[PDB]
Amino acid sequence: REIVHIQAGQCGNQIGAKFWEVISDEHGIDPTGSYHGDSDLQLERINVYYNEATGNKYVPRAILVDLEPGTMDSVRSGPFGQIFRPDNFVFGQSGAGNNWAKGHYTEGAELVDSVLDVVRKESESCDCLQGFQLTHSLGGGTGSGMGTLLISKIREEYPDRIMNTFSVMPSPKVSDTVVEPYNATLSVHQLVENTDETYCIDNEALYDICFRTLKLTTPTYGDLNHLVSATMSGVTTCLRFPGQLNADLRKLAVNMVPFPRLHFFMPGFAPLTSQYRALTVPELTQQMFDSKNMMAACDPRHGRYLTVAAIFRGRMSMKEVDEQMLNVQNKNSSYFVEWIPNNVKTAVCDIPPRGLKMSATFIGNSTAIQELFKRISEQFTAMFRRKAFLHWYTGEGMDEMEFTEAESNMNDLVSEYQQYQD
Amino acid sequence: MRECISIHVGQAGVQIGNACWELYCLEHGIQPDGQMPSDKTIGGGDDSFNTFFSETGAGKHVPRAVFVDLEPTVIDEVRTGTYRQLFHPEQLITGKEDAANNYARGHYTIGKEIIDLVLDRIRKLADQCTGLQGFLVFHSFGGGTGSGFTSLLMERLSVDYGKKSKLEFSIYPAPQVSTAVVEPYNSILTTHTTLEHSDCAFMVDNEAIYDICRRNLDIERPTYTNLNRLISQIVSSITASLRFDGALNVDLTEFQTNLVPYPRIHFPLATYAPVISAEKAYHEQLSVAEITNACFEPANQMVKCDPRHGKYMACCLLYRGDVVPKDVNAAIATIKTKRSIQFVDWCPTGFKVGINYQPPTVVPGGDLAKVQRAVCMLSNTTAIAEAWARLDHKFDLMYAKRAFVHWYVGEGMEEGEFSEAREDMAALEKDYEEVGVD
Amino acid sequence: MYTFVVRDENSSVYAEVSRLLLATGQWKRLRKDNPRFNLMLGERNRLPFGRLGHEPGLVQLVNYYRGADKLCRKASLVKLIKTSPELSESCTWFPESYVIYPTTDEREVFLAAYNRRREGREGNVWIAKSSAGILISSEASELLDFIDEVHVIQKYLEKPLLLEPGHRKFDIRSWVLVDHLYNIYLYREGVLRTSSEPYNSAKTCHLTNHCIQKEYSKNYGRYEEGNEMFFEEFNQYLMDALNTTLENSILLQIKHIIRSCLMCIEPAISTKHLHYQSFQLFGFDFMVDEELKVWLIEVNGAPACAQKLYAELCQGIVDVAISSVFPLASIFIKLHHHH
Amino acid sequence: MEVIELNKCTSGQSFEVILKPPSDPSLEEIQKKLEAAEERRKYQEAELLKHLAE
Ligand SMILES: Nc1nc2c(ncn2[C@@H]2O[C@H](COP(=O)(O)OP(=O)(O)OP(=O)(O)O)[C@@H](O)[C@H]2O)c(=O)[nH]1
Ligand SMILES: Nc1ncnc2c1ncn2[C@@H]1O[C@H](COP(=O)(O)OP(=O)(O)CP(=O)(O)O)[C@@H](O)[C@H]1O
Ligand SMILES: Nc1nc2c(ncn2[C@@H]2O[C@H](COP(=O)(O)OP(=O)(O)O)[C@@H](O)[C@H]2O)c(=O)[nH]1
Ligand SMILES: [Ca+2]
Ligand SMILES: [Ca+2]
Ligand SMILES: [Mg+2]
Ligand SMILES: [Mg+2]
Ligand SMILES: [Mg+2]
Repeated sequence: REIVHIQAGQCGNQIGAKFWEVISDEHGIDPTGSYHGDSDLQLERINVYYNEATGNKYVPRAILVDLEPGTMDSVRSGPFGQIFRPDNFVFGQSGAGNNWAKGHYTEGAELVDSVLDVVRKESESCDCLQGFQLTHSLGGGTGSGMGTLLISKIREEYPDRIMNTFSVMPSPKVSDTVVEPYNATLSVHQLVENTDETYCIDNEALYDICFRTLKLTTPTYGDLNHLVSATMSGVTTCLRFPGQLNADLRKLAVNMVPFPRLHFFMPGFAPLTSQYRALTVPELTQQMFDSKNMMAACDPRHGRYLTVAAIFRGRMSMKEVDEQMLNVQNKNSSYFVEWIPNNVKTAVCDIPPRGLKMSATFIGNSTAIQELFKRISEQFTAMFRRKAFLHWYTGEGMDEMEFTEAESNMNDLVSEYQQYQD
Repeated sequence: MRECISIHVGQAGVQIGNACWELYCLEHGIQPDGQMPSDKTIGGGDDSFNTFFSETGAGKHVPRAVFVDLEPTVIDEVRTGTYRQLFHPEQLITGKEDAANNYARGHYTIGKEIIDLVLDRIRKLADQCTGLQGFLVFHSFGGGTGSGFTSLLMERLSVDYGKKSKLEFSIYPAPQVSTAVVEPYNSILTTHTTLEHSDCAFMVDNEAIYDICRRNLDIERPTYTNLNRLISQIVSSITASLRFDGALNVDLTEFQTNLVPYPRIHFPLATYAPVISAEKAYHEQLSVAEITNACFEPANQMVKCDPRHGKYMACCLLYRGDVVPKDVNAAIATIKTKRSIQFVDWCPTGFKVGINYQPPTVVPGGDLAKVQRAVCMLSNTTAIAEAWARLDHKFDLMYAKRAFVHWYVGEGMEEGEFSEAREDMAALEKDYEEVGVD
Repeated sequence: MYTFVVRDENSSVYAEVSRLLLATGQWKRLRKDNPRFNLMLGERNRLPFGRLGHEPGLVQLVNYYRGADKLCRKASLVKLIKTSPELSESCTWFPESYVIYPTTDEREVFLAAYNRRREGREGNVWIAKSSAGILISSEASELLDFIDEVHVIQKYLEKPLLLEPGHRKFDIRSWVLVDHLYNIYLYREGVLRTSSEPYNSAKTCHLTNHCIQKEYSKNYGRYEEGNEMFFEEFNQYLMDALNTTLENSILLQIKHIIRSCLMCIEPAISTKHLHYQSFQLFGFDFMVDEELKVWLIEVNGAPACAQKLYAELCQGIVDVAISSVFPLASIFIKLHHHH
Repeated sequence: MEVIELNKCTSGQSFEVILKPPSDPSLEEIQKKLEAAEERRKYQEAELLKHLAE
């Protein structure tokens, strides 16, 4: 069951590149695409993310999209840049100027058909296509605007496939332009309709973790992307290695999404150290559920968990893992909705991530995620009430009505979460 | 001699069936390549074991079994396993995309694409039968294929084999090893559409098997292999009468006659003893009275429940090993004066006993130790309705909010089928309470 | 940190137990419908025993014994005493009772013994009652003609022990706690629910119920506060009046009756090998005749304690019944027996 | 305590001990429901493609 990966825009490609660098190491694939591993568990499910070519080369099933050549030239010149299929580099020249309208309606529309031809070529040779996973940010123009355009057209051609995304949420703490709330609000509505699973990665949380926890006074995007790499590897562990729980995108969605629109997840990772000490299973569990280890910048105690997916990696006592997971739920049962029995599923993988004897990845569908949408909505309204900066968008054909609707759409999403929190 | 065809559906059904047929071969002396030296009639025969095995001109004994799964990974292991030579490819049916723990996906969407293929492969085995008795269907409640495709297969089997009996071996969902949050949905959906099509169903609660493995075998974190080896022992004790010479439960019809006075109430409680860990260097062999008394301890039942707070409608004792009728009656008399065993007023307070002298067979290197005598009790007690109550309660909690219901409607299933199936379970619980309580 | 739920708001005994558990700082109460609990203070009617003991990693305890109603129902108790060989048809401490359904049923058997009392000169006053209004008549026709308008007709103790001064009736209430191990603990403190009206053998002075005394009795609370006499005072009276002790004259028979009843049903209700554990507080009610003989009147499955004893008893429930299963960081008399 | 119907053979024996005496839809209908479910699927997908077309 193959997965087709897509990374669009600056953020999507810089994070997408680190993702392939991380999992390529975990599966024993070198920069040239040759396998040099010592465990058959590395190759048992290598097909989910890699294509097998001539000479026993493993080529990532990845499509690199952007309206500017800048970031993609960086990837092609990066460490694992040579591993990507050259034909899968689809890029324009104008750029999107951090403008959702440019990526979704003008500049992006001109290039989207080229991307769909590569997606179709990758899908045609798939024995059993699970679906797609997209990495992108919501505050820019290409990943946000054209990314959601791709999602809509991909759904039209592949309506019976799962759509998964890693979506980086903008934050004034780590901001490039003032229009990011506009772009994020327009994109969130697209994700509410056209994705089955979206990992909400908040640049605010990534910054706080680098600053407060990792002790990085001046965090860079590279430092933020290191957290996303480790998180993306953890959330996809059940897809890349043999297992029983959440082993594919659909079964994951069936376990995690009780209502179609409430499919935005809080990812968490443990440990997060600044390092040679062994971490006990009780410690992994406490940190994994600690708000300080999650990437959405939302307090789980301000809401309730609809569903939870836990993944432990490394050689450890699976009996002790079961005990610790049961202790978390039984000691804090008030934070798990009681009308979804046994809503916490736990998976264990023998192969740990690089540089760690054992780790833990947290995937939570909590109603506290509304705090993230409320935040974006407040910032959006602060400018929209004065129609500030709208000319950048009306100049591309958009009408104010479309902004009013996106605003109302997200306030509905917030109300829907608040409904199930009581 | 009348043949029986086994049908394994989904991961649970396939892997459990894989364990049972392995155990069958060890019991009948059939080697992995299908050869059976003790069988002197080459290429044919109407022996008791021929109810489960056909014979080729080359002397191969082939199980009268069919394996069905919507994804190929689990049945592929059978294609390349120790007993790959037993089966031929026509018996192993695999799709490419599974039901994703979605009953509606296994019943309507994907099931409709393969239902005619499975029935055709079943027809090929039925055509080799001179007097087909019926079918034994293995599957889980929680899986999308085990629950969804089984109910479609059970419907069609009633259409194509209206006069044949059908027995179920159903795996009841347990969170300690469950893989989906919606398993309560699938459990009730499949029970609703399958109830009228099953003559006798043996439920096995993974919770009970799990604790029995941890408690009596000293397995810290039991795996499916641990669970299935123990399950195949119970399944073997239940089918032994069909595969060996005897007079009790000699055909599928007799299971319904002896255990099911009421058609809807066709879920007998299975209790097995003793379960001894093979890691213990020596263990005091248990007597007839000791193992018969263990048939009334909830800790040994396939489903945790309290038979003391219910009433019995039937009761069969299946002994394997060094057992003589005199010892059984002595044990029964003692237990009757020390146990709470209430029968329904319209049923005799008695026990149908069957004894097979061959003691239980254990897989070499497995976890179960060899014992001189074992027993499996099949008691139709109203107490087993506690499992329905548990299941129906979890169903109510989620369905009140319509949680996950969109996954089923998205496959063409209507929301009304949910309440229709729940109402059927509500009536089922009411039937049990009428028969069991005053 | 242990967890518990409350599913019976009308429980005055466990409302105090709930208050004590919280005060320990190591018990956290949950919503009444939360499954991840260690302890359930369940409801009286239709407690879902079938849903208990199915929570991985949770030792679950409930404050009721499934099947204990066999002992705490008028008709159930009679049937259990007549049919169980342990108690036998011949029972020296239980009044001759019969189960009569309104127009199995024991009408004809009740009249046979009634006829012998009419045949040979003997006291023929009986009392009719049910679990749901009582009639004390010496004519069988009045009793039966009253039930039509399930009941139990038993012999009325015509020669009861009468306290002086007063010449009045009374009954003895004993509180018995049975833990998960089926240890039988008899609370050292009992209460005599007395009648403030003199006994007239020719219904306020015959029924010792607290509600009847507080509403229908004219001399309510004259002799003792709230028509409740505790053992210390009663024991002194027995010494001053009858030259005996409460232990010798009454307490021996009470402990005997308590053991016999609870040991009888033990095989049916024990949770020794069960996936969940049970304990329960019982309220036994006794009648003492002028011969200093004790008679069992009924057993209560959801009893209320006396005002002065709520603190001591509820604390004892936590000690031996709750903390024994869930340890934190004697006022009972253990009635030993063969398990 | 009555034992009845004792049957013996080389591999074992059976009997009954008594302690006390007492005191379908056609293939047509199935095809309709299966094809009916597929219809609701197609109608839902058609509405999605109509929504995406707008
Ligand atoms: N006892 C036992 N239970 C199993 C086994 N395999 C799966 N299960 C149980 O079956 C339930 C899930 O159903 P599956 O059989 O795995 O799913 P399926 O029938 O293949 O259907 P799909 O959803 O299409 O995969 C879970 O509750 C598991 O605990 C097994 O080998 N032994
Ligand atoms: N057989 C008998 N002989 C003498 N007196 C009797 C009797 N049966 C009942 N009584 C008296 O009548 C009253 C009946 O009490 P009973 O227990 O039957 O009713 P009840 O259940 O409403 C009160 P409780 O539940 O607190 O015991 C008692 O107070 C007792 O004094
Ligand atoms: N975590 C992370 N966030 C980024 C990175 N680059 C840009 N962003 C965020 O993404 C938003 C800008 O979108 P960008 O991807 O640059 O626009 P695009 O190239 O037109 O799609 C801002 O909110 C940035 O904070 C990166 O490398 N890592
Ligand atoms: Ca242009
Ligand atoms: Ca032969
Ligand atoms: Mg940028
Ligand atoms: Mg499966
Ligand atoms: Mg009462």
